[PDB]
Amino acid sequence: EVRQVGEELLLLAAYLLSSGRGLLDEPRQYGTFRCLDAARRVLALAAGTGPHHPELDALRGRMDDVMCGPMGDHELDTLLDQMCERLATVLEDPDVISD
Amino acid sequence: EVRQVGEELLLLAAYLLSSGRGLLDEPRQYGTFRCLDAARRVLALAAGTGPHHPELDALRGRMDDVMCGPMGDHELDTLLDQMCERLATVLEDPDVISD
Amino acid sequence: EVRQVGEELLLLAAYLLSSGRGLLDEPRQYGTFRCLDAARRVLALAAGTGPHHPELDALRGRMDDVMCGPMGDHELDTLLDQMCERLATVLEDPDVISD
Amino acid sequence: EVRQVGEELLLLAAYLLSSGRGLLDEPRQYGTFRCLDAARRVLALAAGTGPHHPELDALRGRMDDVMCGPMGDHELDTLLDQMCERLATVLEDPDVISD
Amino acid sequence: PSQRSSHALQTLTTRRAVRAFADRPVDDSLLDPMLDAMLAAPSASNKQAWAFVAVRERRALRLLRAFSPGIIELPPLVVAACFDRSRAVGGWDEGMLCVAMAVENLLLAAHCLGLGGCPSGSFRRGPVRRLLGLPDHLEPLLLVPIGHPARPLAPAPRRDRNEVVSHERWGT
Amino acid sequence: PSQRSSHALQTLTTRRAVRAFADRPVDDSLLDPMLDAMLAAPSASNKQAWAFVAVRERRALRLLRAFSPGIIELPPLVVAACFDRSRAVWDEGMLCVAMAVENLLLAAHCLGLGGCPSGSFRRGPVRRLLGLPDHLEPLLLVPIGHPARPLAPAPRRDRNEVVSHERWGTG
Ligand SMILES: *Cc1cc2c(cc1C)nc1c(=O)[nH]c(=O)nc-1n2C[C@H](O)[C@H](O)[C@H](O)COP(=O)(O)O
Ligand SMILES: *Cc1cc2c(cc1C)nc1c(=O)[nH]c(=O)nc-1n2C[C@H](O)[C@H](O)[C@H](O)COP(=O)(O)O
Repeated sequence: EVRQVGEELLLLAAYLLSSGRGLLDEPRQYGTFRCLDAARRVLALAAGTGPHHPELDALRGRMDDVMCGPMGDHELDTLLDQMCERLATVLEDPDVISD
Repeated sequence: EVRQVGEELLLLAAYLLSSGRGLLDEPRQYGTFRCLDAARRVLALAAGTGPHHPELDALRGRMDDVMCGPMGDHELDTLLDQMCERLATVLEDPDVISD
Repeated sequence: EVRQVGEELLLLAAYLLSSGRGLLDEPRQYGTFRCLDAARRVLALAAGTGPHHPELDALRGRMDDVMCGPMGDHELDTLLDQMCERLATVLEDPDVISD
Repeated sequence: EVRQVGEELLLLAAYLLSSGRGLLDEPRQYGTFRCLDAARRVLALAAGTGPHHPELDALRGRMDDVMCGPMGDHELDTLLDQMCERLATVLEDPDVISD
Repeated sequence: PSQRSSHALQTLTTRRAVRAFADRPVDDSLLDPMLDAMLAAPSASNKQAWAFVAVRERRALRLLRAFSPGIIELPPLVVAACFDRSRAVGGWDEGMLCVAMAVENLLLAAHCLGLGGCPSGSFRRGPVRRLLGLPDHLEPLLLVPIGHPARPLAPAPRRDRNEVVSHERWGT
Repeated sequence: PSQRSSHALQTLTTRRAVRAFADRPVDDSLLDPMLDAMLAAPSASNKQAWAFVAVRERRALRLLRAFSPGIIELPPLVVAACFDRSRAVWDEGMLCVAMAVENLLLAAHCLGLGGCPSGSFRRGPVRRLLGLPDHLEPLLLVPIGHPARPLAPAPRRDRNEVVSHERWGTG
């Protein structure tokens, strides 16, 4: 099971590198969008094997709606704030994350 | 060991969200650097759990040298292209990725 | 009536000039195709006001099939020979052309 | 006068067919030359019958110098673009082309 | 379910370029659905960095045909598709391909209603730009002549399927 | 006649990009009509100057997704459209390949599936995975698969801004 997670981590790292190279040609606003895409990918992978928390599933669902859904009419200042704060609150739970 | 991998994945996702939110304030050139930073962080997670390949260690060292330590220079079009290409060679190995 | 023909001649001259500029970028084989395209345009204008001969209409019909119709599987060595010879035979008629 | 214009149109069409057939043997660069040669021939027909515009006479002299003059030392890409642009201005004139 | 899939597949497959138009003008009732379905094409970022000009005046059509060797017969209607460099992504541009995709939707929009045309693109950009009044940032891409067909559709020879498409590799 | 035209126009208009794909695979019997519709697209000079690759293996799909940031979720099928430089007449014919890709998208909607073309990818690694020769240059990756979530239209500008009449600036 650990090996499968590692393989998907390698593919994820390749995606992050490709996004880094791509951002040198993409418009200004994709810096956050690619980070959000990678975040939802990581959360899918982590929900696969890592700690389970209902709010984390809510986070992944919101990211899926943002990305996999219609594009446009999206504000990034506030949306990212709520997403980051919700994830933070989850991580502050002594159970989801380990000291 | 899988549980610990998951908790570190949650931390990485939180870092990705924070980097995305911050990239609006940070200049455009920081998008690629944040992507590359996330790339080396992911490879750090996969170093002790994922497939062990010498070129993976070399690549992680490359990104470590670039992000950590001295700041400046580090032309990114060529650097990112080279790093991503090397990771591409790594991923095609049958042992690295099964299916 | 005479003025209308002249106006169509100016547009025809503009098409010939545009074809000349175009041929510097088009593949090798459009040197004849553009000449054939211009030829049928001239014959269409000439059939409107100039001398009427049944074989001249046959020429214009064959040219229309070649150009307006499907493209490909067309030979130019023989096809252009028969069309040029048929038009030469018509022009040799003392009635179609004036001394 | 309309009948004579038609007869000269038939001769021009025969010249277009003969030029096309020959262009196979002649090099590629002659494709533009034949089109330009046909352009001035067409304007000759329209000189005495079509609309009389001072720029049309100037253009006809331009192609006359290129063709009837010494061969070589001709930059076709710039010459054709400039000439076609000039004829365009002429055709935009409401008097040159009515509809 | 199978019947509509079959019909749409037949409509898409039996789309042949039309170069011999008839003497039937393209009415506005036959154009509004055409432009409506044509605009429903992918855009780079939903930028919609494109511009279209619908030409029907006989004078303008003749002037466009005269300066564009691509057009073979006088078209009742013309659609000039152009790339909007104002909203270009990253600044060849990928959005130009989206302009071409909208032109493909244009061709199918013409086929369904009985019209026809070809994505003509061999034209003098300068004279066409001056004729159609584009500003500096609108770069002409395609000049599709759309009109009522006059010649029966005639299929054209096509390359072997094995030499054009492959399965997850090349040559396999 | 009128009903067939109306149905076709509905099919063309309702075409929406699909970024979420179910874990269902694309059958060959369902892929063949899509390929036929895609190949029935205009070219530069009837030169058929293009190349298509139909990736369906799971490992190849995952590698392409990793090396193509444009792809959002793992697609059951990938169509790699490439320009054929050997048959070429910054290229006019490069637009015809995108036209073929558009036909493929509409074919996906013909069979109820959906495709999301993407041009934001690393040509080098993607070429290496696809095994394309030197002359062929990949230009579009089209993740295609059965939709998993309802599709909604994207915001669109007014028709007056994007479409004019016989001039520029005329409504
Ligand atoms: C033409 C084009 C469309 C793309 C591209 C790139 C090009 C050149 N890249 C995309 C991508 O990376 N991700 C993605 O999700 N879509 C891409 N598209 C499609 C286009 O953005 C959408 O079709 C657009 O949102 C319009 O949607 P629609 O439902 O109205 O067609
Ligand atoms: C894709 C394309 C098609 C063109 C172009 C330009 C492009 C980029 N230019 C054409 C032109 O100038 N004149 C013309 O007559 N056709 C043009 N076409 C269409 C092309 O010729 C057709 O695709 C082909 O002849 C037949 O295709 P088919 O699908 O009908 O068999």
